[PDB]
Amino acid sequence: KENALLRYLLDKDD
Amino acid sequence: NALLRYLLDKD
Amino acid sequence: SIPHLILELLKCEPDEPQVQAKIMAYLQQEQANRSKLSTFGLMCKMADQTLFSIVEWARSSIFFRELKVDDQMKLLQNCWSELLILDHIYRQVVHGKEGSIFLVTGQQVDYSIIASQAGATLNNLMSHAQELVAKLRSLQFDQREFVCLKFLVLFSLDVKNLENFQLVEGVQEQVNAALLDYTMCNYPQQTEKFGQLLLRLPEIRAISMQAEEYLYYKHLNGDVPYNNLLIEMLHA
Ligand SMILES: CCCCCCCCC/C=C\CCCCC(=O)O[C@@H](COC(=O)CCCCCC/C=C/CCCCCCCCC)COP(=O)(O)OC[C@H](O)CO
Repeated sequence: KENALLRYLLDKDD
Repeated sequence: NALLRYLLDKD
Repeated sequence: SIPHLILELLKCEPDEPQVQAKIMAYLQQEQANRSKLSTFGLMCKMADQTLFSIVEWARSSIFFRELKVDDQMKLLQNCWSELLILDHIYRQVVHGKEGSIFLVTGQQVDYSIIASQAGATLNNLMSHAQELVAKLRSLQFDQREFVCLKFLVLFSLDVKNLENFQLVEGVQEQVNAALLDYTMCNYPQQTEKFGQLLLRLPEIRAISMQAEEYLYYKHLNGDVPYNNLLIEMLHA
């Protein structure tokens, strides 16, 4: 939701 | 759980 | 005579030979930046690659493919460790032997290479797994039965906050019923086959609980590599 990687980067911890 | 979401949404 | 459903699920099975070459390939490609990790640290690396592999298997699998990502996450967050355990167990039955563990990368490894440097926690765990692997050799556990167990594991009815719950039960009861037919048709003189298979599920659940606690311990003891997937899964 909003380009996987991008979201993973915003959300991911650390 | 960002990583798991990524793996299912990725490519 | 393999039921209708089992044949479908049976086609979602990844290319076993291909996965070994790839995970093996990654472990090597990774190796290239330290003039380093221990045996354990390497096994971790191999394990979370097995995880990436499993998630892809579920993601493009009959039925699972139709769940909202939120449901997909809830189911996998609930059975990831048990899917990995079932996976490793089925591998020992199909390829394993005597006093030798068959790794996901394709190589056999005498038990002594593992036993030599193993502590108390890991010992209980490796022993429980052994007992289970043997119980399954004893039942002549096959691939048809294997994929059924995987779906019964994936589509658990113990996971809450599930939106499309009605679909989970569908497959649960459906795969359950397929297995019920399969065993009575392919193994008539062994009416207990069905039951023994279903009773391994609780065992796979237990071993996997233990494996997570043991892995959390290793991570707290600073034994686990910087942020691998498994640890990111345990965080939840
Ligand atoms: C056998 C069933 C799995 C056992 C480990 C389960 C939880 C952990 C899963 C991922 C890590 C596996 C670690 C395997 C052992 C390992 O890498 O390192 C060991 C040494 O190396 C060897 O024994 C030699 C290598 C051993 C090869 C083992 C082959 C099987 C590994 C994969 C199993 C399938 C994936 C399971 C994933 C489950 C979720 C984590 C560590 O012994 P130690 O930790 O100090 O005991 C401490 C003690 O328990 C302090 O008291």
